[PDB]
Amino acid sequence: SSTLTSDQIVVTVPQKTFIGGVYNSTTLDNLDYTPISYPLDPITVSYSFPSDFIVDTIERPSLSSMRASVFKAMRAANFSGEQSLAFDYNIKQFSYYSELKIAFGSNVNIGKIFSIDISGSNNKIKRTTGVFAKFTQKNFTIDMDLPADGNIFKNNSDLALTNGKNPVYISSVTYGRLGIISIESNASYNEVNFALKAALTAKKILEESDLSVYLVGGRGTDAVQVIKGFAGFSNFIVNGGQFTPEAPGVPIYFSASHASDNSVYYTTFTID
Amino acid sequence: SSTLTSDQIVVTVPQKTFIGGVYNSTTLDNLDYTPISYPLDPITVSYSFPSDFIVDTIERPSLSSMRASVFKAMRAANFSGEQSLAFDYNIKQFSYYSELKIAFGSNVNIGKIFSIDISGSNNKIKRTTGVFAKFTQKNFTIDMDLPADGNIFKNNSDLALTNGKNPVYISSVTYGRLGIISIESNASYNEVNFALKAALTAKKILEESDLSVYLVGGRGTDAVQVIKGFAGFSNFIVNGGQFTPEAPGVPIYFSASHASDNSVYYTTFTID
Amino acid sequence: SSTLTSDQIVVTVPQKTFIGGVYNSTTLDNLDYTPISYPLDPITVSYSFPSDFIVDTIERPSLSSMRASVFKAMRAANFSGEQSLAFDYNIKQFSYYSELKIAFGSNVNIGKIFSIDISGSNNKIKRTTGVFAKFTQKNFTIDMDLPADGNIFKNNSDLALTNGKNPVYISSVTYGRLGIISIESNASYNEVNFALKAALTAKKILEESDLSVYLVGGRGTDAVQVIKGFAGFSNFIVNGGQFTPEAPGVPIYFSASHASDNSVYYTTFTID
Amino acid sequence: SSTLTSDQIVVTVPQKTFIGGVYNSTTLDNLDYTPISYPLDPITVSYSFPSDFIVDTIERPSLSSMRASVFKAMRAANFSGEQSLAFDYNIKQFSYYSELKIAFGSNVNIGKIFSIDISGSNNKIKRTTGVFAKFTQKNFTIDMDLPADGNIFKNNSDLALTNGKNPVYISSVTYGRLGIISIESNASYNEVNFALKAALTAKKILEESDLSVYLVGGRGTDAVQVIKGFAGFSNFIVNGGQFTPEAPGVPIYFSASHASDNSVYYTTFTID
Ligand SMILES: [Ca+2]
Ligand SMILES: [Ca+2]
Ligand SMILES: [Ca+2]
Ligand SMILES: [Ca+2]
Repeated sequence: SSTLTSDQIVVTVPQKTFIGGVYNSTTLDNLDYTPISYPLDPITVSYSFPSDFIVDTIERPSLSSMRASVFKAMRAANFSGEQSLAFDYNIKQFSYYSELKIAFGSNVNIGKIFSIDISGSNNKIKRTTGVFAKFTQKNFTIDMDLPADGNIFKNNSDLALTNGKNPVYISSVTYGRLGIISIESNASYNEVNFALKAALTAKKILEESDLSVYLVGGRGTDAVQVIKGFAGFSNFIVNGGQFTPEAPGVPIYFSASHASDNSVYYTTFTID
Repeated sequence: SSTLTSDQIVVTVPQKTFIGGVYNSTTLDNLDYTPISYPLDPITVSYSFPSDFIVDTIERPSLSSMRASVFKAMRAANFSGEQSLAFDYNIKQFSYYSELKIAFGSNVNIGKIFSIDISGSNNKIKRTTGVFAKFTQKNFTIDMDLPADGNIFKNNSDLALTNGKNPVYISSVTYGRLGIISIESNASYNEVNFALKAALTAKKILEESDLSVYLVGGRGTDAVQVIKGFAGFSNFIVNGGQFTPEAPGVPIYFSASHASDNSVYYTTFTID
Repeated sequence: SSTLTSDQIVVTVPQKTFIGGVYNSTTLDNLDYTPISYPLDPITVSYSFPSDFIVDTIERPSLSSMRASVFKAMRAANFSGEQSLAFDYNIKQFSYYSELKIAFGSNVNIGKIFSIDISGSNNKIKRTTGVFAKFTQKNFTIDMDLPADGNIFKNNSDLALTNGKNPVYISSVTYGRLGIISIESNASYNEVNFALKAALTAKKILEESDLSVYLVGGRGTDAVQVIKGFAGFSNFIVNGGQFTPEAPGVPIYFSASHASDNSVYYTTFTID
Repeated sequence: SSTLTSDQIVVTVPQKTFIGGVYNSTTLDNLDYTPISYPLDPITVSYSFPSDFIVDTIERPSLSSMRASVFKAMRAANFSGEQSLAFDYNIKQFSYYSELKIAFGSNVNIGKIFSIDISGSNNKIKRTTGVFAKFTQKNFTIDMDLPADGNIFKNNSDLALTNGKNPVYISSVTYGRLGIISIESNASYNEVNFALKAALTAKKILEESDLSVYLVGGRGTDAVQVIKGFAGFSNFIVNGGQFTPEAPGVPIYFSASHASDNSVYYTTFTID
């Protein structure tokens, strides 16, 4: 029905979403992740949060190296997690599940995010109205410097070999928490949104409506209290605003570059 | 009736679901697990949780090696289990048992998960309405780095031999807790869901309905209290949110890769 | 009337259900246990519970070796029994005794589990309605690594000799507690289930109904209190949730592998 | 519908918005970022905030170098964050989403800033009236001195090579916090603005209206309290006015120069 382009791609495979990973763009749009196996020059990475250890060098770009560097940087002295990078929060209405990927911002498997069936005629909401409140807090980012020679490859000649398989290397990874409290009801949206806002900022619709809660990151003790009612979600948001070495966060978003002109990559996702 | 594809396959055989295990894809879809017996290069693994011991090397990928590495990593100093990875929770409606595998996310033996008969005309629920509340908390993951040479095999020539038997190696394993409180009743869903939500967030339908509770992982002391009523399940969820070395968790989900292009593997399960 | 296939076979002969035991599949389906007498390569075993002693090596697979290894592993330091592996609990209805083996999950001798006669026309319940509440707590498992050379035999040539007698070696053994409180009554199921649930979560039907209690494992002091009423069974479940070296548990379930392709074995049991 | 030119471009890619970065102007207007890979002379940078370490020299202009220099300058002695650089705050009305980029000041992806769809006929607001209160606090800036020889390149001859690809180097980067509390309602603007101003400076419209909150920078503890109501946003503004080394701020605005005559660059963005 529509197509959307975004530069901040959502983290669908954490095993393969690491700094310096090179992947084909068509595969990323398809939601696959096909790596381009070629040696890379040593890369330089920097951290948004202030600490005595910000600049790091990685000889071999790998997820283990990225995780170890993040751990040591956040364990370094003079580290402050009091300031975050961004905090988005919105209560919107959805009538299809395929359009719920707009909230995430890129191509996602909603059928696995929420234990539902979407294929076929089930893309429409079972109930009458579908509302959802979503929040996304970005604490810090790891960003990688552009290549000194203009090519990320170590031989500087694999670009000619990689024709047809468009190289695209991950340049940035965003760490933070995410949460959605999707609600399906048979009442009117004017009252469903009123009840949702009252519950979040403080009766029968919220008790007769279908709930679908999905949380990424954050304190587990606060996250598990969501089942206790609508105060649990607001406590999961209010608490844990400041990130600590104990609770760094889970990679939620990542940015990509074209590996040829080193420009930014815009993923494309279609919504029906 | 329908087919679904998912990248996070559910752990059906814990004995064979270990990091680096190579298995045929057709067998995994069939729910069998046929290993590809061939030497593998030493692998590098990383842990989602922050600790002084994150990066590990495994010469021979095996379940005992994975378990020992997980134990030593979680016993290492500067370990924090306060932050989890994900927390999904939903109360949905099911009218068949074969479609209950949507909640798990992959092909499962519901006939062995719940002590029922599904084969034949028994796939439909015995009672009128079937509801179920399910929760899944993912605490941490072990993820393995992509091969440096692009091939996971140690001879780099077994790929030619393994034609027809599509190699697929386990790249990630998810640790966490899972729980379902499936309920069958003769009343209306509008009241059954209301009663379930009231019991979880706080009378005759819940006492005259058929119960089916299935829990994976978590504290045993909290899990055994589920039989005491509906407060036991909510206490099993609320308590044990933060994972500790005493209670690491049971592997619930795992991701797979194609071992030829090192892309992600999407398992396929049909629902009738 | 129906046939069922399951991968988690129930422990019918504890003397012969040990890790590494090789038995014919036809015999296991028949409920016999015919060993395949052939030397085996040394095997590696791992334990689900966290302890300083997880990985063990067994030169000669035997029940005494398995028991000694389990004892020493659970007596090792840094052992935590606070987390279990699974906890299933369901209150179902049965109208035949042959179909009561669905609750166990494999072929069992119900005629010896409950001191009744099933052969002939006695397979039906004597009373009008038959209900049963069953619980199964799995604390930990011992699992054995796949053979390095792909063959479990020590000569690597006994596979050719073992044709017709399909080799099947036990790969995993599950330790835990089990319990069933089978009830036969002349009233309606809608009231029998109500009374059972009220008694378990807290009058004449439960006192005029026929009782059949079967418990495997758990604390003996709590198990013997079942005869005192319906609070004894709920106390046997609530207490002893956390397993200790004093009360490890009895092998209740075991998994098997085909010893040729090392795939998982699915036992088949028919229900009439 | 209209075109606007501004000299303070908004930070859309923090990974590529660093001091000394050279990018094509057409790409910046397109919202792409294509770097001009050429060696640069060592640059001199200065900091708006008063500290013992103000003047810095950067041999290789990179994001990691800029971040490290900012960290060390703000950690230097005799640093005062009591005085900021600017504080803009306005409550305006918007009837389209494409015109909401006027508040930011340059070309932005409103479709990713707010989880909405804009492409096609959805550019209009779903509700009747659209109001928004926005605040932007600029604490300090890093500014780079003009080249001594009049050319930023290190060979002083790459200007002839870079014809057609108009070089444009980032000269200044603004650090600060930003926030918008966009509101959609069905009432009249005369009452919606009244309610918004009363809530910010202190009932049914604000509870039945659709909320869209977007915050960049600032204290996370204060930012997460926005969900609690309208006092959270006013507390996020009132608190954290003075910037500290613990909470420096996120780059929100940057200025650019033409790299040929060293004049200021005016980006152009169209609004429909
Ligand atoms: Ca290079
Ligand atoms: Ca290899
Ligand atoms: Ca052998
Ligand atoms: Ca120059």
